[PDB]
Amino acid sequence: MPVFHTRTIESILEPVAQQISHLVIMHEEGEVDGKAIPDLTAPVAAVQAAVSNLVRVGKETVQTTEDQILKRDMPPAFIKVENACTKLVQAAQMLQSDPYSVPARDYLIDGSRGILSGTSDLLLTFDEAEVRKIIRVCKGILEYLTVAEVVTMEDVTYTKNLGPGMTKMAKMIDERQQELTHQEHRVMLVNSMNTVKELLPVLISAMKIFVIEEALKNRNFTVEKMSAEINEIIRVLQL
Amino acid sequence: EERLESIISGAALMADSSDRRERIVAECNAVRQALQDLLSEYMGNAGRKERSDALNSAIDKMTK
Repeated sequence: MPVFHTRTIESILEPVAQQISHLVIMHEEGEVDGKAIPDLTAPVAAVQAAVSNLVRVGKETVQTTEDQILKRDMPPAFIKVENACTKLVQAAQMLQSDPYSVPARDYLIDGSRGILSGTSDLLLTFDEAEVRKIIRVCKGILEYLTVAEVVTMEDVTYTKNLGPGMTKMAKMIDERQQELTHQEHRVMLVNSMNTVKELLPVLISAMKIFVIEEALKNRNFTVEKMSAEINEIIRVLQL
Repeated sequence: EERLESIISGAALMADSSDRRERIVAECNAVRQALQDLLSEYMGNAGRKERSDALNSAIDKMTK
């Protein structure tokens, strides 16, 4: 299957990753042998600024965020990114003192991979945060359903106060599946969600039909199935 | 009774009305860019497949 579970992550990291593949096969082929390498100090400066901005932005998010998992997981990525950046600098220097440096070939590759690796981690960590947001809403609706085995028409205002929530979720999943790169995963999200919204009316109706013992379980069942789907969503959201 | 539904509806169950994600992604693109240049410049414009690269880009323009 694909390597980057997101269409955005992949659009950014796939090229770099491949580009690094070109190089390895080249050095291995000797395509760059006895060749003088143009001054890379400027380009490496570029990357150094770029990485600096990213880290600055990351540092802000880690500060102003409410996600505790996020707070503990982003910082390492910054370190990785920054150290990688140091290998690139040295490499720039070793090729300035010796345009034909062969050893310098290693901190360039190691540096590049470091940046790519570090970035993906930052990106993966943030996505996980994004997922917890979707999971937050979901877990809500699940609780909100638990509050169904305690409802006269006096106490369907309940169905009215649910409408918006059910929409936020439907939006999150819809917009989420448009991003996943694992097609299977997408179908599961889409099917599950479809089932949840199809089963909504049936739930409201099962509750009116509450006006004996049979009407009760036809209700309890409906919340079971809706819960199963919503739980299925949460699971698939984490794969 | 009706506050229960709100006591949990407070767990982010409303409209959103109305940058960090785009910002992050932006900067990650910045890094991708600088890094990609740095490597296109080290290799130099030599050896690699650049024509099959152009065509592929033109081809999926008759599509994308």
